[PDB]
Amino acid sequence: AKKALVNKAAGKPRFAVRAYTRCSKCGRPRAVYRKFGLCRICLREMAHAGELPGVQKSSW
Amino acid sequence: ARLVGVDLPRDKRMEVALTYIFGIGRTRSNEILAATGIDRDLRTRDLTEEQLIHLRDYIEANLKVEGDLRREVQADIRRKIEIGCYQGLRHRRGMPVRGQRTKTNARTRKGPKRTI
Amino acid sequence: PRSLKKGPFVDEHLLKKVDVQNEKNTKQVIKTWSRRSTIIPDFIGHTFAVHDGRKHVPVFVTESMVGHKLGEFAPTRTFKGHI
Amino acid sequence: RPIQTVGRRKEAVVRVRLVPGTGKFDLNGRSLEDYFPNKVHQQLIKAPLVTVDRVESFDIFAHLGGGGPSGQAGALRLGIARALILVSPEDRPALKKAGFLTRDPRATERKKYGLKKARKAPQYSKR
Amino acid sequence: GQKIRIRLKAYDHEAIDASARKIVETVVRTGASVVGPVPLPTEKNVYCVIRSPHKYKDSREHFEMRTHKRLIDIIDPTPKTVDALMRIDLPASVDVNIQ
Amino acid sequence: PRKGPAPKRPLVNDPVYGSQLVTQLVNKVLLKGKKSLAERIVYGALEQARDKTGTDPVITLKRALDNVKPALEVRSRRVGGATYQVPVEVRPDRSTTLALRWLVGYSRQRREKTMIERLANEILDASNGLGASVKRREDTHKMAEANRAFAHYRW
Amino acid sequence: GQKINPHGFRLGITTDWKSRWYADKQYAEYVKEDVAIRRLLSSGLERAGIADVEIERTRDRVRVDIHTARPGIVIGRRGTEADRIRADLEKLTGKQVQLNILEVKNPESQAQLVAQGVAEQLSNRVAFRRAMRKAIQSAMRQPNVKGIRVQCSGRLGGAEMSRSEFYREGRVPLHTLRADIDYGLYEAKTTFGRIGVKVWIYKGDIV
RNA sequence: GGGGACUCGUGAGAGACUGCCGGGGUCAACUCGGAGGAAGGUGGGGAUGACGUCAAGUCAUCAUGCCCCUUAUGUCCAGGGCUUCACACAUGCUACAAUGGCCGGUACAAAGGGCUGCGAUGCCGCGAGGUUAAGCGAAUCCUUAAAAGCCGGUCUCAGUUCGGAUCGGGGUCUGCAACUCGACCCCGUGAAGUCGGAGUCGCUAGUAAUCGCAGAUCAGCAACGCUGCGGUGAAUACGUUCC
Ligand SMILES: [Mg+2]
Ligand SMILES: [Mg+2]
Ligand SMILES: [Mg+2]
Ligand SMILES: [Mg+2]
Ligand SMILES: [Mg+2]
Ligand SMILES: [Mg+2]
Ligand SMILES: [Mg+2]
Ligand SMILES: [Mg+2]
Ligand SMILES: [Mg+2]
Ligand SMILES: [Mg+2]
Ligand SMILES: [Mg+2]
Ligand SMILES: [Mg+2]
Ligand SMILES: [Mg+2]
Ligand SMILES: [Mg+2]
Ligand SMILES: [Mg+2]
Ligand SMILES: [Mg+2]
Ligand SMILES: [Zn+2]
Repeated sequence: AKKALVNKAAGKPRFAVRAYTRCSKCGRPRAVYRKFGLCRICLREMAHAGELPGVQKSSW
Repeated sequence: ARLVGVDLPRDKRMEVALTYIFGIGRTRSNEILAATGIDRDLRTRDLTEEQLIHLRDYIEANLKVEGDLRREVQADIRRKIEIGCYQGLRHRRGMPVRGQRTKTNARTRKGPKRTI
Repeated sequence: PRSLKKGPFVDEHLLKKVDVQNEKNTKQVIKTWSRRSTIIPDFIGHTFAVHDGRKHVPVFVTESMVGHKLGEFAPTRTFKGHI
Repeated sequence: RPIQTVGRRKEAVVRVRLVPGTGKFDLNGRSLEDYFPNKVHQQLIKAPLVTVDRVESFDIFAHLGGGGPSGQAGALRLGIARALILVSPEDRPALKKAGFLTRDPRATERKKYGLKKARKAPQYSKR
Repeated sequence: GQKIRIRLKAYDHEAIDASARKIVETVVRTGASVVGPVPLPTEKNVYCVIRSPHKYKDSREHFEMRTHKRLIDIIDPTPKTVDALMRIDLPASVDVNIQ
Repeated sequence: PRKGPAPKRPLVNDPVYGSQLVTQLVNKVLLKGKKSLAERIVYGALEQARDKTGTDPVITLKRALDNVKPALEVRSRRVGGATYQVPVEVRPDRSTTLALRWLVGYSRQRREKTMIERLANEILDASNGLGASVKRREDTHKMAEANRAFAHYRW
Repeated sequence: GQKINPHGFRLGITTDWKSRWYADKQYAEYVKEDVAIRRLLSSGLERAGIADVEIERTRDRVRVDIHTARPGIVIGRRGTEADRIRADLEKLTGKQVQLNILEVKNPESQAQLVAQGVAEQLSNRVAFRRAMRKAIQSAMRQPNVKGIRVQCSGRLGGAEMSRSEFYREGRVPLHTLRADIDYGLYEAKTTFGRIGVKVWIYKGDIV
């Protein structure tokens, strides 16, 4: 998103309820996971690149 | 058979027949019939006068009835109107007071459709 | 905080602006921005100034509204009608 | 070496333990009538047996687990269908014509994205 | 007896088997005893991501995680093989616990 | 569809009654997946019936179904500037299913308390020839007979 | 587009994950610095022509494998730049690092390098209609290439309207799972914007 | 304790390939029917989106050619707003009941989640919940009792023993904080709604339908939304005249 906002998210805000998570790679504020710390698009392309382990597609 | 002024219709069973009273529900009837000993399965046309005495005091001494709930509810909504609160203003203007959505809804607090 | 084990919630930035005035018995208004503090029976007859979002509205806690919250008496959105 | 047969319909597992006897069907240590109240289930509980006309003997025993009522019924029917042929090498064509030894593969297919269920689709609303 | 228990864990096949069957085997040559490899049911973690950066709900992608579990449970305890167990070149994606 | 007819589904013999029409009528009655409920309803209808019939209940239900079986329906078609109907013969497997579907539909709106004895008196009055589906039989029949003039468009 | 990643497909079928480790609780903060190290090694080092980057991490000892076109620049005067990127990696990860810049055994059949070569030449502003052809000729001189498809999209020479054209030869079965197809995509930088260069290279069914 | 019988777990595999027989067809492609077979002609489902089209969407994931601000479009913070409301459209959940309402007893799952945690038992409270605390980074323990289902009893066609919006009062939990604007619980109150016009939607089998369960995001949550799991479980398709 904005650099001031990614800095704010990386910092330690007061009133810990205020703390949230952004993308680890682009700073997207939405659709970000916790086990991945990584948003949906920047998880999709990373996993397609196979640069994060244990991930593939599925079919059941 | 007027119990307290609600005039229970005949051919009815106690546990729901008492529920017509303004202020006494089914869970309440489970105790009005428990502390008086009156069984759940009965016909109100077979109600004994002595039994109606047994519940003509328990209700008035341990519950609260028609009139002295309606007066209280109008009294406190009137208090919200008079104190100039958000809820009171909302109640005057007739749209939902508990923060319900007022864009494609609020039909219950408003009336039928208008179609301006 | 709405739980009857942790007491009410009243801002400490307000408690010691109201108690120091209650002790010397004055009716000066405290210009505050706290929609969240629960009014307790210690501001009876007292006048606050509440920030609804654009300006301040005075509120006179007379005898009975004390059982509500300060932010409830602050209209914020401005609507009159479509016509 | 006593026999051990396994039967399944869609998830239910039954383990049939055929024994020659007088007729006593205690599935999972429990009676047929009180376990399955559905006459629909206890026709097919003995349908493979009445197919070969050996009802009055060879009491069975099975451990029930998984699925639902019809699942367990189908599992037990498959179990008996594959149970009789181990003690009798002559009823195989009869049971095959009856078509009871078939596994009956019918699984609930998955929900697919973009839809309200597996195939049930959201309302179109052309405009 | 049940003094040593390992929980070799990884992400995929043909790694856990190689790390167990041929690298815990290095202890049985010393007169030890193992009960063979024990397979454990594999979990399946599932996600669902919107393909497009904007405006398209009805197109998604599925990404999953398999973590495969195995146990061995070597039994016979010998003092001279504790160091042998400690000095094992485990493969990169396999993790080992001692119980 | 396009590639010929689709295979039908077999229905096994009923345990109570060595007959298939019971097994198929109960499935017609079936709604939302209560096979158990619909089955006890059908069985209760027949077992309530035998007292007022004396005849075997499936025999009575066959007598009813022979009454309410259609023969010739009124299937629609549009040719030029005005649509109309075509009298077409109904094959028996369609006819019985349509008849007992009418039975279920008009037993869902008949005037008693509940559907067990609703269907029960439906079965007996259809075996006696007086019912609502019974009168539908000879009104659909006469509607189709009044359009026999268009039977020469048989697709 | 409408083409999925062949790497995403054949990940676990034909090709392998770039990073192999195990974690349950500290995977998130491994990924956090993995993205950082890829930024670091992709920033300021474009001259070496990175091909791919492997990461291994096992109980507080990490190994960063790097395959590039030229191992010459990164090593420098016998370790003047390799140790420099090692130090700027140490101050980043707080962890002793076995960095291993190996090689790409041939930097002309390996996609993710064909794309960068074409892109750098586009930045040099010579004809992409010679670039793609010479990529074809350079990619058909190896013993193992049964097909290559090159696709470039963008303004492509100062055109006001973009355009995306591709050349190909041999067979490149992107719908075949048993097909070893290696994919590369690089963003050529030029005076009028950015040009997408994507290359698929098919190296047989499987070995 | 014990045993490799079975299940199950999960590794390697085998099997389905018109493979064999009967008929038709230039002896072809193939086609109808059979034997064996768990599965028969692609066994079912999914992943898979050719060249391109829409100057389709995204300059707000990211990157970016040009244009634009620098005591302001930068930037921090408290509040309020993105949740408003005579209307209109769109997608859904609950209903308008007896194939049901309620009381009681009683069975049968699958898939997932758990250390910033799962909270077994015991006790208190009608309940949300509260406390002590065992065990569990989990095929171990928790989640967990799945719900629809079966048995018996009551209710008896009523705006009801339907519906649960609505309101007052009282609360729990999270969160510094619950009014704008969170969720859950108890009592009383008990609206519209009695099957919905023109018109219109989905669905061919373990499908529609119906019933719960789980997850991501998430301190909490407007979770009826989205993605998944399983219980019960259908009726029809003569056929291509028409759309
Ligand atoms: Mg749409
Ligand atoms: Mg294909
Ligand atoms: Mg456009
Ligand atoms: Mg636009
Ligand atoms: Mg810009
Ligand atoms: Mg602000
Ligand atoms: Mg909005
Ligand atoms: Mg019960
Ligand atoms: Mg208790
Ligand atoms: Mg009942
Ligand atoms: Mg109700
Ligand atoms: Mg009404
Ligand atoms: Mg009605
Ligand atoms: Mg949540
Ligand atoms: Mg949050
Ligand atoms: Mg389902
Ligand atoms: Zn991102």
